[PDB]
Amino acid sequence: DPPPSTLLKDYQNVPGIEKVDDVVKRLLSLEMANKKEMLKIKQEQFMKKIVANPEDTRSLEARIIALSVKIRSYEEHLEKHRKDKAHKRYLLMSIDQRKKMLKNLRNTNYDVFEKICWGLGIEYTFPP
Amino acid sequence: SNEDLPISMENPYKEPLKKCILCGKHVDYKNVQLLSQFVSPFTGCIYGRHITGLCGKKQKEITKAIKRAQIMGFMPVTYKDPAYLKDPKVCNIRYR
Amino acid sequence: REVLQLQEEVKNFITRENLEARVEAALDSRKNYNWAITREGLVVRPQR
Amino acid sequence: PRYELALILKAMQRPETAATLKRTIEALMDRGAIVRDLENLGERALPYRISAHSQQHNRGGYFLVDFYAPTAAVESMVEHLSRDIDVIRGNIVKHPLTQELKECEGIVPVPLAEKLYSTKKR
Amino acid sequence: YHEDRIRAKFYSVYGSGQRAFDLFNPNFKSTCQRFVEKYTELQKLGETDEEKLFVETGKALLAEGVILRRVG
Amino acid sequence: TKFSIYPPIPGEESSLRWAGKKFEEIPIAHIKASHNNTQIQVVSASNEPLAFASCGTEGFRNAKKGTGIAAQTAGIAAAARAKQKGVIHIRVVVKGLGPGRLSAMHGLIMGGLEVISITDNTPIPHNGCRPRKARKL
Amino acid sequence: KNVLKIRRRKMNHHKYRKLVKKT
Amino acid sequence: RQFSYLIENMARDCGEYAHTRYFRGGMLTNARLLFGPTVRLPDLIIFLHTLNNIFEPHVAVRDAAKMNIPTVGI
Amino acid sequence: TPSLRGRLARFGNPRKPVLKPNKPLILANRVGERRREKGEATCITEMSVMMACWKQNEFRDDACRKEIQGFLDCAARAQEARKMRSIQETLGESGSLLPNKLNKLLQRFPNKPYLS
Amino acid sequence: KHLKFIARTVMVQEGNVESAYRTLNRILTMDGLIEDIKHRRYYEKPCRRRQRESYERCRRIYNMEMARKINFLMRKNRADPWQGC
RNA sequence: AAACUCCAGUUGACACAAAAUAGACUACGAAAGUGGCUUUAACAUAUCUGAACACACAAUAGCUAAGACCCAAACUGGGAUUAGAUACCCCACUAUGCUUAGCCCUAAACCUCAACAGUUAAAUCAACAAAACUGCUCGCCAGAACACUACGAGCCACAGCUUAAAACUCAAA
RNA sequence: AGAGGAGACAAGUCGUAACAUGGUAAGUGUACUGGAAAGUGCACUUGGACGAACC
Ligand code: FES
Ligand SMILES: [Mg+2]
Ligand SMILES: [Mg+2]
Ligand SMILES: [Mg+2]
Ligand SMILES: [Mg+2]
Ligand SMILES: [Mg+2]
Ligand SMILES: [Mg+2]
Ligand SMILES: [Mg+2]
Ligand SMILES: [Mg+2]
Ligand SMILES: [Mg+2]
Ligand SMILES: [Mg+2]
Ligand SMILES: [Mg+2]
Ligand SMILES: [Mg+2]
Ligand SMILES: [Mg+2]
Ligand SMILES: [Mg+2]
Ligand SMILES: [Mg+2]
Repeated sequence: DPPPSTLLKDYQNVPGIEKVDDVVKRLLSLEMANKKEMLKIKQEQFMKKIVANPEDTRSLEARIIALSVKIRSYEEHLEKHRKDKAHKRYLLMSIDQRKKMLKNLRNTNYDVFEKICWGLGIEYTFPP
Repeated sequence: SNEDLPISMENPYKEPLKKCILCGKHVDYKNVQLLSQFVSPFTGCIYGRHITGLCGKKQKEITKAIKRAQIMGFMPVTYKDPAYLKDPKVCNIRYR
Repeated sequence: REVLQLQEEVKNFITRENLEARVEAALDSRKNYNWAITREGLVVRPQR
Repeated sequence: PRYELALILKAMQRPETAATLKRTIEALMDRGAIVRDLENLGERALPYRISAHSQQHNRGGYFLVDFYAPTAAVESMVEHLSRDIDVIRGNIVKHPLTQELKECEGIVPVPLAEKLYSTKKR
Repeated sequence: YHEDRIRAKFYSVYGSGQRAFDLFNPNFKSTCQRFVEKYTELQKLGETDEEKLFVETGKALLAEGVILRRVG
Repeated sequence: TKFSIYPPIPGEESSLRWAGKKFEEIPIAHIKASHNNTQIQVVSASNEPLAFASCGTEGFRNAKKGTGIAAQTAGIAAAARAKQKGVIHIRVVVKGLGPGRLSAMHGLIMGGLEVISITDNTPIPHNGCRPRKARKL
Repeated sequence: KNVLKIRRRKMNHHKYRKLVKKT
Repeated sequence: RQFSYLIENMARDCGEYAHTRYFRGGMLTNARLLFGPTVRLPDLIIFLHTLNNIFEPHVAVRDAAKMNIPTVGI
Repeated sequence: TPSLRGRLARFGNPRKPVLKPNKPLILANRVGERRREKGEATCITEMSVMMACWKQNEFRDDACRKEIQGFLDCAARAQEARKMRSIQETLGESGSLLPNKLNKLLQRFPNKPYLS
Repeated sequence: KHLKFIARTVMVQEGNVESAYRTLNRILTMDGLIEDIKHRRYYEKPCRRRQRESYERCRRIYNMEMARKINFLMRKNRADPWQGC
């Protein structure tokens, strides 16, 4: 997970944010924000790590990365709420959707597909 | 062509849409004086939108604020607070 | 602009230094969230 | 996130109320919260009798603590307020000023529904 | 019609003219119609600002002796 | 001044009086009007019982208890006992929608007690306990 | 509609359950 | 009924015929029975009000269409 | 008036139905009859006063004359008031209009749930 | 736990107990308390409650529309202006 | 009538139960379902259809094990009614409804109206119902009854659930 | 081969469960119970009604 001191995605690109009070840095940190801000930071990190164009969100790679972040959040949620059938269904359906997206990406762009699999740690397995 | 023919345009005589009395104003559970305006003086029942006249959004906001105030110790449940009996009557209901 | 406003606000926050002074000031002061509404949509403040 | 703790304290003299408020704000800070303001709503008769810690309260002092706390501190603060004896009733909400009010153009009238039944003669 | 916006603004500002519509006379010119005619005349004179044109129309009608009592 | 249907509030200065007594001091007549019975208990403002009368205590039995006539007789008896104990004005608090909900009140008026206020205290749960199953008739 | 088919199925199921209980 | 009298007067003045009362069933499709075997039906029917008093088309419109009588109508 | 949009189960309505009427929500061209109010036993209080006085006076009419007269007057008033209530129902002043005249008015302007 | 002699209380005016009780009953009826008590005497199963609510909502819609039509047409109850034609 | 009179009425203390009014709102969810309050996490898919060969859910009822138990309540017992009353009516109480951990996997699970895209043009249209349709795809249906049955198979289910026939019979349903 | 089931044959017997608000609305799932149709509990359905201005 990103360190709690990490600033929010919106506030990390404002000038002079390093000259503000430590209290202000705490307020704009992931510590003082919900888990979805952490998910957005994770998504941004993964995009910068993997995709050729970090600013492109409609690409299949961006969709795969966002779905992977959602899947990780669902798994973390289910680890605590093991009797949440709705989120269990969301996790399974998201897994299937990511498998479909990976199949499409592998058929279209193989090198980028390998980069996705390596960066996100996805072991693409052919269905039986 | 012909100058006197009609022209397509928006309705200029269209009156502005009627606004609920609470439109644009923040409803807060601590504002027991405002919430008491929408409860029955005798039974504490929350009045329906046909009585209050509020829109759906403001009716839901008033309802949730009243429930929050009642459960958090700001507002009585079974009756309207007597301190607010003489507040402006904004509910379309008469008992007498 | 929001960051600047937050930096301005932080000065007035309650810390472990001015805790007792702020507590005494709060006890001395009163805050009223009560205001009624009229059929014409006008806010009526309490007579305080 | 930004939370507002609405606090109803037992009606006490000024030193006891000050000590209780200081204890509560110190607990909030210890759990990680940044307290921004403490607003006194005054002492008033409760809308209804409250039985807290084997004591029936008819009057209470109302305070608000606006603060910014991590999501994990809310549960701990709720437990702490439950354990406290000087607190008649404490509830932490999400700060109402956080939720911005979307502009409303006005009440859009609802026309009478049409074509619900076939126009065949009956 | 183009004049409909002028008529709506006139009704919103000065209200309905105390002069009564006589829908039996085909050549009846209501106070609103006189306002519209003066406004069109002034607009043809090169003026383009809507608020300034409305103000000049009101002032010209007042100077001619027309009673124009604003609703507020 | 103008008459107000709202009762005076304790802790507020009110000029209204009844035999020199404030609204907080007037005795209370509790009328439980069940579907088959009507019980009337007069108590002091300090919660001291003074009189009690039910349709059963008036010699009415079985279905005859749950009638307006029996409730009126019970009201007359309770009012007579309360007037013997020195009660003149009463605050009426009625709970239940039985046949004797109103007639019992009339009995009190026939007994010689003046009703200054009427209150409904019918127990209406906010979806608490579950009542018995519906009858098939 | 009437419930004649439902009644036939109801009687069949009731008799089957009773047969199962008996044996 | 606001113009029954005017229309009847106009029909009498122009020499033609008028019907401004309750149109009985069959005045056109059953004329040979109501009037006689030698009755002469109108060769043109003019509706100054095509709607009856319950805001439905006048039955005479359909009946004259059946009897092949051209109908002028406002 | 409550909204009907999206209430009934119809094609194109995605949500489950809100209302399940057993009759079509179409205005009829007639109103319900002037429903009578079920009569209640009257003069019960005066009867009770008279009977209690009888019990106290051993059913001696001479002592109870006043209460007996009151009960009789109440009974006569109740009978005359029932007759006057029948007369008023024939008059129809209490209601905005009698059901017959209202049915005539609705006949003049019938509902049109069909095309023509 | 609430204060007493505030909720559902009506002051009697000059001993007019009849009118005070009528006002109290009207208040309870308008607030719906009387119907709530009557329905809470015996348990109403959720399917039955939903059916009753649907029926009452349809009845309210129909009654309001019929009242609107009656009020709209009541002006036409005046005398016949074209009598004899 | 039986039953309770350690009962009833007021006042005070008082919950692992259920969530008036709002709601004349029509929202969330894939469906089942979800209408007390607060907080946390959270409501898949930047074409659509698609699994009965799988995976995950699935009201109420029910089983298993440990708890709670106000109230309700199958069964049972008593009272009444009745020709009888193994019911309707009244009273008492249990399984059960609740919590936790597993099962069971069924509903008039129906809005008996499949998903997606589109039309109101006409040749609109058996009847009723909730107007008639078009393109595409999947699932299902082929006289009634036998039959939510038998056998086979699968299942934590063992008086069960899913899939599911045939023979004899009729000219209907 | 003792038996069970279905259908036909159609009797007699015991009730009247369904069709009208069928006299306790009917039905689905499920559990228990009963000479028998069936009864009751729990949830669901309208393939019931609630009379359709106010009263
Ligand atoms: S009228 Fe503006 S929000 Fe309701
Ligand atoms: Mg069979
Ligand atoms: Mg699909
Ligand atoms: Mg299940
Ligand atoms: Mg139990
Ligand atoms: Mg019990
Ligand atoms: Mg029983
Ligand atoms: Mg619970
Ligand atoms: Mg369902
Ligand atoms: Mg089955
Ligand atoms: Mg089977
Ligand atoms: Mg087998
Ligand atoms: Mg029968
Ligand atoms: Mg029956
Ligand atoms: Mg049943
Ligand atoms: Mg039984």
